[PDB]
Amino acid sequence: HMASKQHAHILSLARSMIPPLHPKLHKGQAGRIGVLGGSGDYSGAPYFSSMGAMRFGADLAHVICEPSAGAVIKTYSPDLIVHTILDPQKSREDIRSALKGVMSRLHVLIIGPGLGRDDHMQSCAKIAFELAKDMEQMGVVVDADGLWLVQNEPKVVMDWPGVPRIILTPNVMEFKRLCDTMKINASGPHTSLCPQLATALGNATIIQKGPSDIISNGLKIPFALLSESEEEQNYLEVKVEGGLKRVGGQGDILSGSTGVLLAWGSEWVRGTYEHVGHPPPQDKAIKENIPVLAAYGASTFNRTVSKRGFQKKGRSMVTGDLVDMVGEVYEEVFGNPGEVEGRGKL
Amino acid sequence: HMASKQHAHILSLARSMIPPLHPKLHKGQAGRIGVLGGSGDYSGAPYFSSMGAMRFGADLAHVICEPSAGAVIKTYSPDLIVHTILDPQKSREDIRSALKGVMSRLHVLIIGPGLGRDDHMQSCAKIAFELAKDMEQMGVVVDADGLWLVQNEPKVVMDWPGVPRIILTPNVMEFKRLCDTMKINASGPHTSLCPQLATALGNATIIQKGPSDIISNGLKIPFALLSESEEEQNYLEVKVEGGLKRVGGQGDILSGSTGVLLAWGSEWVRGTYEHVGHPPPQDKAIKENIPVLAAYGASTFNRTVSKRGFQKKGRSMVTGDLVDMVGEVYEEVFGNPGEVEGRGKL
Ligand code: NA
Repeated sequence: HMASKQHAHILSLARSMIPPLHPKLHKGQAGRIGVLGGSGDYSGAPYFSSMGAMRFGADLAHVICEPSAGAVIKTYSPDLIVHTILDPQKSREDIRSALKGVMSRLHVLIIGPGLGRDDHMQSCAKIAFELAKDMEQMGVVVDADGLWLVQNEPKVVMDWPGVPRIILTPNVMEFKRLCDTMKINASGPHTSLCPQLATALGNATIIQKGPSDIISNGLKIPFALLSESEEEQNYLEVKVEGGLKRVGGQGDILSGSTGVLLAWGSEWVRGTYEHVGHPPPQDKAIKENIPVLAAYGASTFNRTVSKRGFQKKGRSMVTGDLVDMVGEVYEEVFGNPGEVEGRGKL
Repeated sequence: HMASKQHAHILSLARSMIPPLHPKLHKGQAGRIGVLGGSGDYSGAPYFSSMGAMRFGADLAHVICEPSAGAVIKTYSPDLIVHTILDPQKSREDIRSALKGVMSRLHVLIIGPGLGRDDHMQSCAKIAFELAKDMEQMGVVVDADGLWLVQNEPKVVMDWPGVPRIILTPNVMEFKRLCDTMKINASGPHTSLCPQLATALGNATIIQKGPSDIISNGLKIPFALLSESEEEQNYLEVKVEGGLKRVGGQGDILSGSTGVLLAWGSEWVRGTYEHVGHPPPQDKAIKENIPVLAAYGASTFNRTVSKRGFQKKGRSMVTGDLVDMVGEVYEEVFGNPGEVEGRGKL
């Protein structure tokens, strides 16, 4: 009853973030997304995240990776811009300098897909975190072994300037490790753990991936989003049915679409889309909660694309099948409803 | 008459091994499969086996190979996890250590596709055999030049701990060589050679590939499987019609699907699927004969996918065409019959 009303309401707020396809927009204004990862043999995950982002709607998707992984990733698609700049035969300052150059052309950096845990790549991600901190209009999505870095040095996300702009997407074990680091007692109420962790990490937005996804920034969900004399819940729960085939890169589809929605919503609040009929929202609660809306919309989208792929492929489904279906499922969840709602060609 | 009854019966037992697609299962529980091979120029076979396994239904398929072959294999699919750890510029203990790390995350290792006969790769396979022996819940499928190693050192399969968990898939010449090594007289009754060889190799399960496939572990096929006052046959014969176009990697499709069925059946007997409605079988004969059931189901499947590909492509068919058809033929042989039998979404 009220749960489907609330789900539809929050999804419509996420849809409000999406710029119209419009003659006055030029290349880049609908999102420049980067993926930092691709170490050694781990070249699938950064492809799934970056190509997922491109098929979802980024104008430009970049991969920032090691040379060996980058050579493979480039063969998967000429549309990806692959920067093989995380060369372990390069000085740390030379890597900082190259990373800063690429990052200065990004709206959002997804840290983690194929990152691994070795010292070189963990240092590269830490440099990326440090640079993104000081680029006040940069958003960050952190996944996979990017979250290994956060659990080892939580300060890399704590105390950032500008609007909040960080989304973490831990699986079950990554979530447990983050909770352990931040002294969050596992015996607490199940739906209170993610809000406590987000609070402990400075109100970053966290997608606690699970049978359902629990999404929180540790703050009550303001009246603009959550649906009496009681306080608004401090978490949202996505129970959208996904598919049953567990593909290895499902989480990279999530991070890529999360990054795009984060970029769109952040540019929206900044005013970039005002001249094409999408002015920023009046409500400051919406501005403060862009990462929650991006996370909620991406979680919803990710489950739906998993479901639609599974309906098509069944037991045989692999993550690569989902990449081909991102576009048609985007039209289902966001594009056609938004156009019919009068938001323009979404 | 009774032959089609028996074929249908044994296939239904193999279908009983397959876990349901189910919300309570998570990534990995429906099979982590590895392929050890890919030496020098021989990168097609390990792709066909690992991608065959993924399209058949493994959650995760890994390739363990040399760097040069691995670089090519990665370009074929971002969904394969390719470990380029069999570097001949690496110490033997460093290779043992890397192999153990990867193998500790596998249910089944398929040794042989693109392995070759050179000293380095034969040693890598022997290390893999030694490690798998001591990982009591690991299954092994041995094909192609993996069987060259067995004919040179048969003890690598003899006297293993745990449930039986080895399947050999020799072609005609590999079968003749194994028989020669184990002193099996070629003048014996044709259907007695495979049971004698399996017995000599410690009741490993052997798929004697041929016009028909003769499958044996050297033991009588227990009452749970084989269909009076006479003893149950000690071999099964798959006469399922295959296609007529001899593609180079047909045997890799077989080994990949064999590995998946072996993983499913082994986890099934272990109890992993009890909580989703597939408890282990009551009959200990079924538990002891998982490798025979996996071999029988895979042999059946392999012929059917060859037939269906040939119906579609005729003279032009190549192995790559079969990879694309694994999913639809799995639904034909296993998925839809099993669902209609009430086993859940298979
Ligand atoms: Na290619």
